[PDB]
Amino acid sequence: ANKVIQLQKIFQSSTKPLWWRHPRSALYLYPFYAIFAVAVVTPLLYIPNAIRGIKAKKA
Amino acid sequence: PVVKTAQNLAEVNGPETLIGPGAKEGTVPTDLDQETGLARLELLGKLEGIDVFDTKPLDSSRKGTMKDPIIIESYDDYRYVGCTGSPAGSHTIMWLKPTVNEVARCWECGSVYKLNPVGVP
Amino acid sequence: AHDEETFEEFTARYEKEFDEAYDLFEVQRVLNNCFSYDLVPAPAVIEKALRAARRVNDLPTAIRVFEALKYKVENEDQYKAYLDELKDVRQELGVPLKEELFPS
Amino acid sequence: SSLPPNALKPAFGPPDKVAAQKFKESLMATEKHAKDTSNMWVKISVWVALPAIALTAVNTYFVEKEHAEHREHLKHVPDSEWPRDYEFMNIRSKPFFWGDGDKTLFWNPVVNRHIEHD
Amino acid sequence: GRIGESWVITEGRRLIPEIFQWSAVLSVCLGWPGAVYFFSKARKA
Amino acid sequence: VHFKDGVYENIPFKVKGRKTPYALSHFGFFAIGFAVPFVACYVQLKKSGAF
Amino acid sequence: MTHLERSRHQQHPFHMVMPSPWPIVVSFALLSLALSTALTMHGYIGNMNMVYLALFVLLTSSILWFRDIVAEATYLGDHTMAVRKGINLGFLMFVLSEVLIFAGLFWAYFHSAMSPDVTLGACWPPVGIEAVQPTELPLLNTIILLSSGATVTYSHHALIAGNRNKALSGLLITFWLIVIFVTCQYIEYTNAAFTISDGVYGSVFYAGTGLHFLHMVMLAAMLGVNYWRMRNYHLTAGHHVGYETTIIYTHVLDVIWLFLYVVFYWWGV
Amino acid sequence: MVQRWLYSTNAKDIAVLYFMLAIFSGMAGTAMSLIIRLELAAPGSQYLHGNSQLFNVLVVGHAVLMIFFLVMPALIGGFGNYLLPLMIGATDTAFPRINNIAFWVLPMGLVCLVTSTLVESGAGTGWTVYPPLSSIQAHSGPSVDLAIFALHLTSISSLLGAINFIVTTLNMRTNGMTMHKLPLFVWSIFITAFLLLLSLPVLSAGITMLLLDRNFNTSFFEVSGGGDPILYEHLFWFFGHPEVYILIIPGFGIISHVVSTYSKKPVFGEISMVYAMASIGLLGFLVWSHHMYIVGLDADTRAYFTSATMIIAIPTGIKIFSWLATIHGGSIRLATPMLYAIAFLFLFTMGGLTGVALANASLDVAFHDTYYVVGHFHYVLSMGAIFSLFAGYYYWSPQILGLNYNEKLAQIQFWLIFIGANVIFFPMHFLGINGMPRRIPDYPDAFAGWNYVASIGSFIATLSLFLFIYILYDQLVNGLNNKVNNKSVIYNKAPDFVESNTIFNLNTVKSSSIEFLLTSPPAVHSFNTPAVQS
Amino acid sequence: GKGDVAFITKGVFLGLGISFGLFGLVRLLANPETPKTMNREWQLKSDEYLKSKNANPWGGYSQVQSK
Ligand code: HEA
Ligand code: HEA
Ligand SMILES: [Cu+2]
Ligand SMILES: [Mg+2]
Ligand SMILES: [Zn+2]
Repeated sequence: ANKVIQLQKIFQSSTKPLWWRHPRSALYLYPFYAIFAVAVVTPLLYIPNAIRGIKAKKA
Repeated sequence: PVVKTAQNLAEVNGPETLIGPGAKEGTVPTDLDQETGLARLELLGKLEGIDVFDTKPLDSSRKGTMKDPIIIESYDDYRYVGCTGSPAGSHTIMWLKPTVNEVARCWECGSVYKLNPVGVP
Repeated sequence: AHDEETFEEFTARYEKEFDEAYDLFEVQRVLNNCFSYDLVPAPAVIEKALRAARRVNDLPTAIRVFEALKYKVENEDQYKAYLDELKDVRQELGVPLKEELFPS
Repeated sequence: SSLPPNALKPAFGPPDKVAAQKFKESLMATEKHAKDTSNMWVKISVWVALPAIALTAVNTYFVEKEHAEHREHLKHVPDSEWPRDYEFMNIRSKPFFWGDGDKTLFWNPVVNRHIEHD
Repeated sequence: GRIGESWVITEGRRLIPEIFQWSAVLSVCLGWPGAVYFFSKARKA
Repeated sequence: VHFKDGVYENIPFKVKGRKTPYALSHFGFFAIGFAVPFVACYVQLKKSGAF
Repeated sequence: MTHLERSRHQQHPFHMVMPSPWPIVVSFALLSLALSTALTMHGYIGNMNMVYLALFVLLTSSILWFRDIVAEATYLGDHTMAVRKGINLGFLMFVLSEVLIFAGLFWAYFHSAMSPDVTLGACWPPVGIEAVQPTELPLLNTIILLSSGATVTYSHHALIAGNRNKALSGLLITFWLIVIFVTCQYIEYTNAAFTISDGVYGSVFYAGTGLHFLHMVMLAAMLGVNYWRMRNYHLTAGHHVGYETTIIYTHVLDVIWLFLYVVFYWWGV
Repeated sequence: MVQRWLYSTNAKDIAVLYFMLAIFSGMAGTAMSLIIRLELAAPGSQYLHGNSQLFNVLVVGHAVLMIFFLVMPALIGGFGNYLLPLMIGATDTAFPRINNIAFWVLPMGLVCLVTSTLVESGAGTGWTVYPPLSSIQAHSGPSVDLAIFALHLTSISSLLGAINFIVTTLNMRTNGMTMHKLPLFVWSIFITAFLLLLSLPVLSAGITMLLLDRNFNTSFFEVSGGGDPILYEHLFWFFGHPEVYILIIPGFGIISHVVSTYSKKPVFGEISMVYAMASIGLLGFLVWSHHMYIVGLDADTRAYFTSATMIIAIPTGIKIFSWLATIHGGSIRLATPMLYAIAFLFLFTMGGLTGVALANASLDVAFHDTYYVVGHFHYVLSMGAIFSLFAGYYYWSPQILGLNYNEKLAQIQFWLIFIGANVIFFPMHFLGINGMPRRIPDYPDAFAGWNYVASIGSFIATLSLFLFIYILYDQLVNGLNNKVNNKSVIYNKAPDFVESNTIFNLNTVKSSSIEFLLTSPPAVHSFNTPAVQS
Repeated sequence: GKGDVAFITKGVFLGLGISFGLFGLVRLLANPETPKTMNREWQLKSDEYLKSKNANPWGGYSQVQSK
């Protein structure tokens, strides 16, 4: 709703990096950091279970 | 404090003057209204008549040696210049580095290059 | 000019290019660009090169002409029949050769 | 703070080239031609595209009703009356890791039965 | 050339000693399998 | 921010000002690089036969 | 102007990008996705929950990357005409790489079709497999792409012109037009006589049409993003490179669909 | 420092990281080559007792690791990322995050390739990973899936680098670079980046077809079910020949530059040389099935392909003739990259001649999957791309790293790798024409001599790389002392004959490209202002 | 300069000797037993069998290669 020059006046006039410069950019990056850390550290505990060859407990 | 928005290229005063006014509620935005920064600078220049980022192959009309050099311009203390003869393609391209305190002599063409270093650091 | 250069156009172009030099960089530059061609230049070129090295007033580029020429020529009979053609210029200009200057 | 003497001198030359002003006046010609060629293309759309979509829609409704009544015909078929079909049909190298083992993504349980060879 | 030792002789003198050392470096850049076969037990050493 | 330039500020290794010698890191890098196929061979030779 | 306020700028038109943490995160997510979908295909982990969250973290990292690029393109304002021509040529070369994947799929279809094996009954389509007739639902979802192209090109030429109510109407109806395409394509998939395992015909047929299916759902996401930033006044009248990008993409998707449709539904039955 | 090496969208600090993974993976791949040639040294089950599956895993690891993680990074990624913006005057490349994600999706392909060789004994197929050898019936496990996910990731990395390179030398050139004025390495990286995005889509399509007929029950190459495994041979080698032309064309560019600058002469006909290189690029797609002369093609299409591979052979010939012409008549200063450039010509002409011996579809029936083929490609790939890689490093790293190496150690490293790699791959030709097949753990003990000679050579070729590692260390901790204390060579271009020393100190570097005018280690914003040229 | 061609050929021959010695003491730890058909006593029977059926008649057919 024609809110581009106010966002430009905010985005030029700060010192913080670009992916942290928005007002509502706290709701987009903290849960992302949490779920990304979980989602990328989690197969590195299943890889020695695969190297040992022990499969899952399914059915 | 008080800031106007540089109607053409004469009134720019840094990166706080290239903002411009926003569009209205119904009209599509034109590029003169909303574009900011370096793109706005290039647009304002091209609407005035000039174009910034002056790209041009250098003058290889005359040879020029130490009585009157070939004067090149740079906003820094050095500018890499690739000489290619007294015509445009005489000998193969030899790269010289003329700086603020030393002229650059070609050794195959023989021409010399000297700066007027604009600077303002 | 990628068209070939005949010998008379070669010697006239380079005589008018040795006449114009004023610094030392210019004399050594046009001397290198004259010697790094395919032919060996006639002594009408090289006595003018000796005068152009005399105008800048430095000696060893009026000796390395002779050693670069000894590297240029195909034997030493061409070198001796060459050097007796530049005898008196070498005399009144007073430059030496290499083999008598550095005996080894 | 001791500007070099090349500071307040100009930097770009004569700013009245006819090339860039005719560029700025061609910026009106592109907008006028766009206002012509969008009206032309929206007439192309509402005259050409929509009747073709309507005729293809009534054709596909008729034959989709035919395929729907055919699928309701082959609903109630007992499974051993389904024909024993060939070697390339219904290959199972390894079982599928999701589901029971014999089920793809869009596996319709009516038109794609696994016969299990009587 | 015109006056001097002839070009045939003054380039034969330059190149005729080069042919033998070219043959040496090619006979030892491709002929070392012969030298390694010569000492093995397949040649009833 | 333009990162400052030097002769040793172009590489990820710190070389001059350390606590350990540089030969430790520089040869341990290629030690683990040269010993990843050996540990592959060991984990493959304990899974099938002996070693 | 003054040298003093000319040397306070970029001195060359090209982009100088500040150090951004979205190659490293999306590369982490790509590694986790590859290993988890290599690990769950053999029953090492129990469910598809982990490949689900790996695909989701890849999707949300890449949409944060596109958030960073729309903020840098229209807020910080660096995309001048040289950078605009650069990203235009880069997208052209990327789509030239995508159509070669489609050409590899067409090579697979042609090689197993025009020289049919002796286990298919030596006839294309093979025995028993009731092929899809090209005139019922394929005709609707091959005329709907032409109508989508016509309305997206008048929405483009109304965006250049100056009216907003037309350039928005064309984008809204091309979004709903191609999502109607996608839904009737799924309707075509969910009642078809052959699956992806039923012979080589179903395999290469579903491979080609499913790759085009995923390509147009990615196009629909791209066009939804473009409609959002057309409603929120980001798109100008002369700096819409992120919209010319998607109309080039949808027109080449239309022509590769007609190639796929002709030789997958007329010649191949 | 985290924002300068982990986020780091600057094309100078990405190339160093490319080179670090390159030297790491090349060390791993040559450890695998040492283990292979150490086990093949004598008949009977050596060091790995029995266990032919482990040898298959080791040979696919050596092949695919050293191709897609040493040669392609250290030629395309590292050298293009450092030099392609630095020769055409761009401040650095276009799409900078794209060539950051290309580098950062390389080593995850590396770690999944490493962990593919541990689970369920392992992927053994060779680097040309074929069905039905790799389908789920004859090869069960999650190993080859990770082994081809590595190829998916490396494929994605190289394509993103290709789009990056193409746009960054099609738009951001400097003020005077016309469409034909670029140095020849820029043209090589140009044409290689075209062949990447014109070739590897077909590769990734074929290998994801292999993945989804492994695990998703489809039937692309499962033959009882409709498919055929010949379609994979077509779809693989359509990339497989453009892949090695991609790997060798920047080698031609590097060798052109070093023989141009170490003989004080421009290259003989640069326009005809770049026309020959571009025609090699646009012609390398039409000969993709010279690796498939045996499988059952017709004699007519075999006649076409054995006609067309010789017209592939001719412009490489005119390139080597132009190289002989541009080193003829020079003033050759035999330093250590010029030695590698001189050795590359002979050691690649030898492999190309045995390649056109292979190229006859008549003659390929006596030589296919036979150690003659190994002798050919371990000439033109190994000696070719890596002698050009060494002539790239020993020529460019005094300018990039800013630390001068040791010279006599560089020459003993060159002579050790030259001798100790010429003694490996030359008995492979005799093993080939005597009848030894490929990929055997070991062999019938007739030809028991040439394998022993090749194995006594591979230790020399490994010891030379250990000395190269010590050259890297001696360069990194004794750079300034090798500048000062007269152990190195300082000026790569010698002063001319009639030029004085006081006149050489005026014009120090007589270059023809930009790279030797930037200071040692160059500034992070080198071209603040554009670099003009006429 | 100044006899460094002598230093580099000394380094080359020293590297050849070092790699030869390390290949020897790596070769020393390989495997104790040979395949039984490697000594000359098996090879004489294995090429007597060849000359019984005149294989490789004009070229080489004798296999011994062992001391
Ligand atoms: C990149 C290509 C490449 C290179 C260089 C090599 C080099 C070597 N290879 Fe080979 N090889 C292949 C790719 C390569 N190979 C392929 C594709 C196959 C086919 C597999 C199949 O079909 O199954 C194969 C097969 C193959 C065989 C045949 C086995 C068989 O199939 O039966 C053998 C046997 O000796 C072997 C071992 C070796 C050894 C000991 C080297 C030695 O030369 C290694 C020594 C190399 C160096 C010392 C180079 C320097 C290293 C550096 C790291 C320098 C760093 C410098 C910079 C980064 C600038 N590999
Ligand atoms: C780096 C990539 C690369 C390059 C550049 C080459 C170069 C060539 N190769 Fe090679 N080749 C491979 C990669 C490469 N090869 C690989 C990876 C394999 C094994 C694949 C597998 O696993 O099966 C292989 C094996 C291979 C095969 C497959 C045989 C088989 O497996 O059955 C063939 C078939 O034609 C071939 C031929 C050629 C020819 C004619 C050239 C030519 O391009 C060479 C050109 C050079 C010259 C011709 C010499 C210089 C020219 C002159 C001196 C002028 C005079 C010359 C003439 C008049 C001819 N080589
Ligand atoms: Cu090939
Ligand atoms: Mg084969
Ligand atoms: Zn010049």
